[PDB]
This record gives sequence, structure tokens and C-alpha cells, in this order.
Amino acid sequence: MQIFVKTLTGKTITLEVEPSDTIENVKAKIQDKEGIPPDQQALIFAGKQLEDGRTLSDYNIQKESTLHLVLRLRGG
Amino acid sequence: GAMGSILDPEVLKVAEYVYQERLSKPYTEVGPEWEYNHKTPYATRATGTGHNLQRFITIDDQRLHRPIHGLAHTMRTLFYSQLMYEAAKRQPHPHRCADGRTIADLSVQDLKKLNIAQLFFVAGRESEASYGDAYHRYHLYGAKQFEAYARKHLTHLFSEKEIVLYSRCIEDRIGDRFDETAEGYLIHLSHMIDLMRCKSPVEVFIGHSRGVSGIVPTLIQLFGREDGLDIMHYARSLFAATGEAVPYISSSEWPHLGIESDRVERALKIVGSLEVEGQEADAKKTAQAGFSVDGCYGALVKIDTPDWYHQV
Ligand SMILES: *CCS(=O)(=O)OC[C@H]1O[C@H](OCc2cn(*)nn2)[C@H](O)[C@@H]1O
Repeated sequence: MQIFVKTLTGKTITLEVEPSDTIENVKAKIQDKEGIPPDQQALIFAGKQLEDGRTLSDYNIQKESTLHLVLRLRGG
Repeated sequence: GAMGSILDPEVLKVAEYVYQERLSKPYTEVGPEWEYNHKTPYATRATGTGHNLQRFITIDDQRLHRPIHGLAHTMRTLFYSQLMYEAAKRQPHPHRCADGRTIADLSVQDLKKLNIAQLFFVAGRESEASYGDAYHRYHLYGAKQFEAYARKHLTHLFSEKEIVLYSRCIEDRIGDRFDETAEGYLIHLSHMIDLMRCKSPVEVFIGHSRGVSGIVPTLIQLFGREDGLDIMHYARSLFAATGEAVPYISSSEWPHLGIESDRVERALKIVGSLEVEGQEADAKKTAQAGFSVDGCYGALVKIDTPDWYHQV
């Protein structure tokens, strides 16, 4: 299926995959497209930061859901 | 519109002190000894997350320290309180704080003293640490810094009573409500508005909980939809003026953020439809606004206000 991942400014990347994936999984996927390490990635859903371990099924992420992505710039 | 210079020379001098002494300084509660994980709570000096977030950013080879809670953030809040002061005068039934007072009961002199207190609001911070202990410690620090400056240099301006009240405003003591005093309310509202630059559509428009209304809904309950949206827009234009990333807005997307249609419909009925494009951060303006009071001030004074800001 297709979901959207967006920075706060609206930069959008469209992803393919499945409820079966974990969020760590989806972060690895974002990595392979745009090259951002997962440790720098905070995914948001329902205005709450997601934990790596759980699946998309748990936060009820479905068809054409929007997740938000902020980049933790550690102080660099 | 076009706000122009609202801060008299005394306020700017205080901004200059707070920048020299506090906001220009590196965060100090940082590095390995301030990392945190829930699973090892007492492994370090930190008792929560965030100490090593966003300590500084590099622009034209220059470290801008504490970019999220630096000069621009602070100066922005002074402009917000000015705008909402006028907004409050347009309301027939302004919000009554726990002290029985409203924003419209503040004088212009009060506003000046409030603005000076706003300069110290986040000045005590030693990191981006978010959790309660850090927040409360850092606000107490900012309160104490305010007091030390005010008691030496502002006693011609603030009474001892007023030093105490503004200190308490900055301290944000546990048990004190968001609307404990009119002064406090206005300070907190101003801080709240600025969070739009770095929160998701959910916190800004919908509410991070069934209890809490949401930033823009809050502006709308206080000021009406028209003035509330104008305030919102004004704040986004201050983000862009100081080189900060401006988030997009898309009310059509709100049902797709995993919130109960209940609350989505609620926000829709309050806010109505909004489609506005975001904008990338601009490093040059970020530097301009972060490294000097004049740089930041000159960028803010230029920006257009709603027309009602200027009306009698
Ligand atoms: C606008 C939010 S702030 O500047 O007040 O930051 C406080 C907040 O920041 C952290 O979250 C940001 C984030 C999301 N994903 N990755 N980083 C903490 O939640 C902290 O309370």
C-alpha cells in the first residue's frame, strides 16, 4: 500500500509496503531512499513520537496515512 | 500593516544584557554525562531526554548556540505579546485569569515590564532537556537571573512586588496554572504561539490530548477565528523573517493523521479550512536574527501586522 511521510515543511516521500513492517523497518526504508540514518529520524503519528519496535498495525497506520518526520540534528 | 519599533531603548538594553550573558552562551548540560535512556534512569546526570538535542547549528562557519531557544525565539515572543495586547482590546469578554484580571487590564507600562520578563523566560536553560525536572530547574534559573538583574539595574522601574510577580511568571512554579495571572497568561500564550514552528499539525490544530484544545483553537477561543488566524499568520511570517522553517498547513489532511474523526471535525468547525505551503529554513536570515539584537530586531519590525493592530 501507499502512505506519505512528510517533514513539517511539507517535503513528501511516498512509500510502498505493508502493515507487517515495524517503524524501525520504515525508518530503514526512508534511509535507503533519502539516506537519513534512523537514529536521526523521529516519526510522528497522532502527534506522538513512535517507538522503533512496534508495527504500523499498532498505531493503526493505513492507506494514505500521513506520518511526519523531523530530523534530530544533535548539536552539530 | 508594518509593526515598526515597539521596544524602547531600555528594553533593548535589557535584551542586549540577556543576549550577552545568557542566550549567546553554549548550553552546558550536554555531552555523554547527560545522555538518557528510560531503561537506565540513573546511569548519567540526566533524569530525562533532550540534553544533547540541537545544541548549536553551523552557519557561515559560525556556531549559533541554542538555536531553538535563542535570541530570535525570545524576541519573537515580545512581538506576539504586543499583538495580543491589541487583540485583547478588541474582545468584549476577555478571558478572566485566576487573579480576576485579563490581558486588557494591563497598562502600556505593564506591557513594558512584561516584555522585559519575557527576555529572561528561557534564559536559564542549560540544554534542550524537555522533562519536568529540567524544565522547572531552568525556569527557576531564568527567574533568578531576572531577579539579579532587576534588583541591581531596574529598581527605578519595577517595584519589589513587581519583581516578585514577574519572577514567579518566569519560574512557572509547580501548582501555578497557565492562567494564574494576566501577566503570566500573556507570557505563556506568547511562548505557546512560537511552538507552531516545530510541532505537528496535531498539536497545533487538533490538540495533543482529548483534554487540551490545541494552539490555534486556543488562539481562536480567546480572540475569535478572524483575529486568531491573523495572529497565527503573523507568527508564521515572523518565523520566515528570522529564517526559521515554516511548516505547511493542510486541513484536508487532518483526517489522515490517526486522530478520531470526532476531534478532526471539532478542529474543522473551529478553524475552518486552511491550505498554506511551508518554507525551508534560510541560513542567512537565521544568522542575522541569532547573532545580535539589532539583526533580530531589524528583521522583526519590518514585518506587516493585521490592520487591526494599528486601529484605534
Ligand atoms: C516545538 C517543540 S520544542 O521546540 O519545544 O521541543 C520540545 C520537544 O522536542 C522534542 O521533540 C522533537 C522531536 C520530535 N521528533 N524528534 N524530535 C521532545 O518531544 C521535546 O519535548
